[PDB]
Amino acid sequence: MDPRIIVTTSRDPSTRLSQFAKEIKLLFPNAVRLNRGNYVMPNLVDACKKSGTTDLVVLHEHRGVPTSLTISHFPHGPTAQFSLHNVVMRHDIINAGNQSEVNPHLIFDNFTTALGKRVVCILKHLFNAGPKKDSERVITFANRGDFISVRQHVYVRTREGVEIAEVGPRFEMRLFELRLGTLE
Amino acid sequence: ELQKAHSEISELYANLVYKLDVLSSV
Amino acid sequence: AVPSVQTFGKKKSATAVAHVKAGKGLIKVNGSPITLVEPEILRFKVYEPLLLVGLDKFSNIDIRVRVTGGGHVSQVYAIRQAIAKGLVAYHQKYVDEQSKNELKKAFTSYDRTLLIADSRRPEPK
Amino acid sequence: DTQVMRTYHIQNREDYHKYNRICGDIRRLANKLSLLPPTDPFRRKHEQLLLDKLYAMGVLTTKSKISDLENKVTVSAICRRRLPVIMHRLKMAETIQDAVKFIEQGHVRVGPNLINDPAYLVTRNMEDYVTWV
Amino acid sequence: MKSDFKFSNLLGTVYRQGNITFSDDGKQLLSPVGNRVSVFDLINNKSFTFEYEHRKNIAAIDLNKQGTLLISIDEDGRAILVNFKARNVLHHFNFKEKCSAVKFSPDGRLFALASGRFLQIWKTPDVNKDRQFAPFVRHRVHAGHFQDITSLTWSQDSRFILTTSKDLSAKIWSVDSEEKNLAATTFNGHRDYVMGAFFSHDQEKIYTVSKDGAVFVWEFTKKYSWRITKKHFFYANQAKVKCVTFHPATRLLAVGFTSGEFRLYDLPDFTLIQQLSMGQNPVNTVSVNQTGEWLAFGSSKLGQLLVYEWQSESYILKQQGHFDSTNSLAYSPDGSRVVTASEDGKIKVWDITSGFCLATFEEHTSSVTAVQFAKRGQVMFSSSLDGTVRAWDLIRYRNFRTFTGTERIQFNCLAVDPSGEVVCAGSLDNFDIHVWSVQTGQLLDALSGHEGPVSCLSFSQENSVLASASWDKTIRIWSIFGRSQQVEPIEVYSDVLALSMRPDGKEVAVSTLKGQISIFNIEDAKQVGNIDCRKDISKFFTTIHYSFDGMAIVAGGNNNSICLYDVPNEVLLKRFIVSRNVRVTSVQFSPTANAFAAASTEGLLIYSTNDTILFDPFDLDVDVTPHSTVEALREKQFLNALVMAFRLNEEYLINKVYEAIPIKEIPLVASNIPAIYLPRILKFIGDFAIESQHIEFNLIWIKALLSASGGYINEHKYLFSTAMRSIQRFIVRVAKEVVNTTTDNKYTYRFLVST
RNA sequence: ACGCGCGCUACACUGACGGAGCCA
RNA sequence: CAUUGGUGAGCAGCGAAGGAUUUGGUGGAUUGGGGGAAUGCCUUGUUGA
Repeated sequence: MDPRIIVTTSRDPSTRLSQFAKEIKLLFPNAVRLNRGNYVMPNLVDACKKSGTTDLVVLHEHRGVPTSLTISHFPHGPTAQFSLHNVVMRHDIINAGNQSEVNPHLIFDNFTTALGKRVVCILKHLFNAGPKKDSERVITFANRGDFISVRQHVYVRTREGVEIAEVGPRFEMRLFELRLGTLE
Repeated sequence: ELQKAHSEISELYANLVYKLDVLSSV
Repeated sequence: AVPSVQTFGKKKSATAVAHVKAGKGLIKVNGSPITLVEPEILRFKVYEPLLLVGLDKFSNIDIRVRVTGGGHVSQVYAIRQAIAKGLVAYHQKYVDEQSKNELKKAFTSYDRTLLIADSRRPEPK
Repeated sequence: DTQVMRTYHIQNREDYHKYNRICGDIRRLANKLSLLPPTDPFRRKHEQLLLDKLYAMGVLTTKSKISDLENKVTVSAICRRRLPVIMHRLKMAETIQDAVKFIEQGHVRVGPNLINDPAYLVTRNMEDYVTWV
Repeated sequence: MKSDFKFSNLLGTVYRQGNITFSDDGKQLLSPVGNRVSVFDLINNKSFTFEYEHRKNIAAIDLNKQGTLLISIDEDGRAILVNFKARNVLHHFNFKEKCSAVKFSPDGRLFALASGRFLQIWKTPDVNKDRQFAPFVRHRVHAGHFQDITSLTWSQDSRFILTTSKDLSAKIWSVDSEEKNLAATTFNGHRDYVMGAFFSHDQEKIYTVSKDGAVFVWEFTKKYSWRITKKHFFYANQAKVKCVTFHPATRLLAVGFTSGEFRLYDLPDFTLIQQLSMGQNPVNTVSVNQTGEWLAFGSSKLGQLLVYEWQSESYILKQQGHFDSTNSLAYSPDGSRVVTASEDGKIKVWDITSGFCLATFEEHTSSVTAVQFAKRGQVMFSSSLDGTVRAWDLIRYRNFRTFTGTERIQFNCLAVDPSGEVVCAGSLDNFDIHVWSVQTGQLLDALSGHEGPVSCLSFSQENSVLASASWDKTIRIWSIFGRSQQVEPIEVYSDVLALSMRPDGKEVAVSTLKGQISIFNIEDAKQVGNIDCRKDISKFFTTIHYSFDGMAIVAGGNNNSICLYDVPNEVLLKRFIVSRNVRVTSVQFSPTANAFAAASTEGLLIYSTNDTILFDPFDLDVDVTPHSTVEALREKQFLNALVMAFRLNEEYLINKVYEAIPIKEIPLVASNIPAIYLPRILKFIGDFAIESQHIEFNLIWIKALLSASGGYINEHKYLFSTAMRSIQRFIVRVAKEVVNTTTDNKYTYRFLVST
C-alpha cells in the first residue's frame, strides 16, 4: 500500500547535491539514499521490478533551463520532470524536527483541476508514508499557475495561538517535461 | 419469488463454475 | 561433415566464441597461439583449463577462439571460460558421460565460475 | 457451421456440439440473471463475477460491458483458446496446420510438462510460459 | 542400508472394480484392488499376499475351504496361484476369453469357472511343492447353452451345480455323470433378464431372481415336474437389481441396487427387514459371511470407492474412504500416521501401520496442494487452491486459523519453521513469497526477490535460514530472524522445481531441468550431478527427499521409476511400478528408518527394511557356531554373549540371547558395551518393544542404556535420532496407558475414605 | 571596502626522456 | 590469409580376389440458447352414440 521510494543522482555530486539528497532522503520509512557507479543504469527497470518498488526520484542538471527533478511511478510509467528554483546551497539538514513517518496534513492552494490534477494525485500518492494520518507538521503545495512552492511547518500553539514553524528548505518548481504514459 | 430466483440462479452459477473449472486446469 | 560443437562465454562486457573440432592439438587466439596473451602476467589464468584436466586430453582436438569487446583483464576471464565449457561440450557427444562428470567434478572443486557466467543485479537491502 | 469446423483444424465433429451446449448454458444464465430489478445487488455482483472469471478464461479478452455477454460469447471465441491458435498468433509456427503438425509429434511445452493434446486450453495468464522442448 | 525393499502394503483400499469375499474364519477380509490383491485381517488390518502377474486390472477371487489356496482372474483369462504368504505357487494361462465367476466346493475337490458360452470344472490340486508344468486337470466340460454364463452356484452334495445363463434361463448339472433325477431341465417363463439364481441348503427349494425385482420359487417335484409357486410383478420400483447374494443361514436375502441402497429380505416370508442408503452411487457386488453375522458390499469404481460392513442388527462395522489420485504426503512425528491430499478437496489421515481410515477434514473448496506437519506434534498446516491456507490440530478437530488476505486463487508451496512462529507460502503466479505470524495472521512483510514463479520452499533445523527455490534458474537464501537481509546465489543450469533440505542447515539438494539431480552446500560447492531417470514402458525431476540419517536421498519423477542415492556418486537401487495404463508425485522419508513413501497415482507405499538377510558386519563366522559358542556364553560371560551373538544376526537367536541374561547383570552389561555395537541394538529395542508384553523387562534395559551412554549419543547424533524417536513412541504409548488406569485405581482408596 | 560555498589548476620524487605492444 | 562451402583427381594407412549405399514382399517374437401459434402432438375437462 504505502510506496517504496528510491533516490539516485549522477556519479559526481558535490556538497550542494549531497545535502539536497539528504533532504530528499527525509521522506522515510520508505526513502533510501543510493548512488550509481555508472551514471544511470539502463537496468533500473529490472531493479525496481525485481525489488517490487513503485516510484523513482532522479536529480540531475541540464542546460535547456537549469537544474531538474524527476519523479516516476514505476509499473504504469507516468513520469513528471520538474524544474527547480534553487540548488546553490540549501540547509545541511538530514533529520531535525520530527521523523518523516509522521504523515502531515497536506495543503494545496490555488485549485486548478483542469490539467494539473494528474500532478495533485501523484503528490497525494507520494507523501502517504507512515501509519500516522494525524497531523503534527504540515507540507504546503502552492500553485501560482505554473509556479509551485513547497513548505514545511510545525504547529506551534501559544496561548491557543496557531503559529506556524518554518523548517527545512523552500522550493519553487515549474512543470518541465511530462511524458504521456500508459495503462501498461 | 425473488428468493426462488436467487435459489435457481445460484444453483446454475454453482454448476457453471464447476463446468468451466474442468476446462480451467485441463 | 566432421564432428564439432560450439560454445561461448562472457565476462563483464567482452564476449568470446569457441569452436571445438577434432584435430591435432592446436589452440589459436584470432591469429595466434595461446602462449602470447599479453597482459603477460595473467597467462596462467588461461593455462588453467589445461592443467586442471591434464596435459594430454587434446590429442584428437583442435581449438580456436576469438575475442570481442572488453578491457584488458576481462578478455582473459572470457577465454578461460570459453575453453572450459568448450572442452566439456566435446566430451558430451563423442567421449562418454563419465569423462564429463570427471571434468565437472574436478572443475567445480576449483570453481571460479568456469561453468556459469557471473551476473550482477544490485539491490537495496 | 462447418466453416468453423474447417477454420481451426478441429480433429472431430463432436467438439462444435459440445461447445455449443456450453455456450447455451452461458446464454441462459445470462438471460435468467438479466431479468431482475437492476438495483438488486445480487444481479450486479453475480454478473460482475461472471465478467471477471470470463476475463480470466481468455474468452472475453476484450474489456467488456454487460451487454457483450449476449453478443460475443460464441463457439469460435473458446475455439480461439485452443493451443495451436495461441501458438500461431504468438508467431511460433507459420500456419495453424503446421502448429497442429508439431503438437501431434511432441515438440511443444507449456510450463514444465510435455503436451500432446490438440484440445488442451490455455488461460490468459498461462500463455506467458509456452516454449519448445 | 542394503536391504531388499519391496511392496508389502498399499496406500488405501479400493480404487478399482472386482468381486469381494471373506475367509471361512470370519476374521480375514478379502477386498482386492485392480492391480494386486489386498487381503486384510479384520482385527488390526495388515497385508498378507502380494501377487503381481496381472497385466490387466480386474479380479475374480475365491478361496477353497480353509484359505490354503487363492486365485485371481483378470480380463484376459490367465490366473495365478498363491498359498499363504505369496509363494506364487502355480501360474496358469487358462483362457483366451474372459471369466465371469469362479467357485470352489466346500470340499476342495472340484473347481468351477464360468466363461464364454461354456462351463469349465477342474480337478483341484492339493498343496504340495511345484513340479507341474500344467497342474490343472480337466474333469468335464458341458455343452451347451445359448449364450453367456453370468453367475454360478454350488451345492452341499458336491454333486449339484445350479447355473444361470444370459438368455433369461437357468440350468442344472450333475457332476459325476449321475444325471441326478435324470434331468437337466431348463427354467423359463421369465419376462425379464436374469441376474442370479440360488439353490437352497435343504434340497427342496430352487430359487431364481430377475433384474426387475421379481423372485420365482420352484419345488423339488421332478403333477410331476416344475410348477411355479410364488410370482411377483414390479413396475414401480424402477431401477435395476444389480447384484444378489444368499445366506448360508438359509432364511435371509440380500439385494443390491444401482440406485444406491441396500435391501434385506426373508426367503418364504417376503418381509421387508431393512433397507439402508449410503449415496446414489451403484452397488457393484455384495457377499455375506458364512454365519450371517457380518455383511460387506462393494461399490463401483466411478461411484464410491467405499466398502461398508453392516450387521443384521444394524451398525456399521468398518466405514472407509480411499479416494482418487493423490497430491501430497507427510509423516507424523510418531511414525504411524500418514496424511493424504486428494483431488476432490478433502484431507484424510491414514493409519497405514494398521489400515484404519481414521479421520477427515473437509473445508476445502477445491483440490489440496500441500501438507506438512509441525515438529511439535500439535498442529498441521494445509495448503490449497482455494486461495488460502489453514491450520489443524489432531483430536480437537478444530480449525485454528485460515491465513489469506491478498487477492489470489492459487498457492502452490507451503512451509513452516520448526519454531512454530511463522508460516510461509509461495504463490505460483506472484513473484513474491508470503509470511504470516501464527499468532494473528498479521502480515509482517512481502519479501520481493524473485523473477519467476516460486515453486519449492523449505526451512532448516538450524532455523535461521530459509531455502527458496524458484523456477527461474535461481536458488535463494533468506534471513528472517536477524536485523538485515542477504545475498542470494545463482544456479549454473536448468530451471528447478524440486528442493530438499538436509536436517543440518548445511546441505541443499536440487533437481535440475533434466535427469541430473545435484547437490551443493551453503558455501555453494557443487558436489554431484547425477544421471537420468530411466524406464519408459519426457524425463523429469519432480520430487526429491533427504533421508534422516544424512546418507541418502530419494528421487521420484513421473516415469514409472524411483531411485536411491547416497551422499557420494553411486546409484544404489532403482525400484519401480509395473502396471499398464503420471504415477509418482511425492516422496518423503520415515522417522523410523524402516521404510519410506512414494505417492503414486495407484497409491503404494512401503519399503520395509527387514532382517532375513545374512549381513556379516564384523567377521561373523570367527564366532564359528552361532549355537554352541553362544550356549557357552549363556552359562558364562554375559558381556561376551552380546558382542558374540551381536556380530551374528539370526533374529531367531537374538530373542533368546537377549532374554536369557539376568536382571542384576544388566547395568554391568550396559556399562561395558562397545560404542560400535550400540545403534543396531538401540534400534532393535525400539521395534521389538511395540510387540511383546515385556514392559518391565525392556524398560530396565532402556534405563540401563540411556543411563549409560547419554553424552555419547548427545555428541554422536543423527542415528540415535532415529532410534530415539522409535523408543520415544513406545514410551508415550505405554505411559498414556498405565498412567490412565493407575490413576483409575488411584482415586479408589481415598474415594473409600469419602463415604 | 568585503564575505561564504562549489567546481576548476598547481606543489608529489609512485621522477623525467625515448621508443615498442594493446583493449571499449 | 581463413586446409573457408560446392566439385574432381591423387597419397600414407586400413582390407584382398569382392566392397559401399538404397528398397520391395515374406516368416518368428514384441506393439444447444431466446421467442411462438393455426396445424400436428401430449395432458385434462366435455358433448352425443
